[PDB]
Amino acid sequence: PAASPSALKGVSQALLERIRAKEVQKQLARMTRCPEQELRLQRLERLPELARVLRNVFVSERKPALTMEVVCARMVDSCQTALSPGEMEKHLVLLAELLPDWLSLHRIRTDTYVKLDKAVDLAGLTARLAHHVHAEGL
Repeated sequence: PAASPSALKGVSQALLERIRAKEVQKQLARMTRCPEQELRLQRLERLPELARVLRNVFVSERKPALTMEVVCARMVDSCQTALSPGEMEKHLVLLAELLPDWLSLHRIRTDTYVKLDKAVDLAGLTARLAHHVHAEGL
C-alpha cells in the first residue's frame, strides 16, 4: 500500500523569493541564475557587430575574396570569448540568407572561395538585417 498526495501554492511567495536569491549568490550559487539573462540579449544583439567586423576583417586582408577555409578559420578564431564554433557558423549563414548581393561564392576547380563587396552601404544592411523577418536567429 502506497499513495502520492499533492497540493498547490500558486501565490507570489515563490515570486518574491527571487529577491532573496540576490543574497544567496555569494552563499550557495547552485543553479542560482536569473539576471544572467542579459548575456542572452547581449549575444543576440551582436548582429551588427558581426556584420561590421566581417567588413573590417575583409578590408584589412587586402582582398575582397578569400578561400572557404581561410574565411572559416578567420571567423571561428573569434570564439575566444564564451561561445561554441556553431554560433559563429550560424551567423555566417544568417547573413548570407538576407545578403545575396553582399556575400557570394565562387567554386573553382582548385578550391571554393567567397566574395564580399566592402563598398556596399552597411547602413542599408543594418536595417535590412534588423528586419528579423526570416532570421529567427539563424
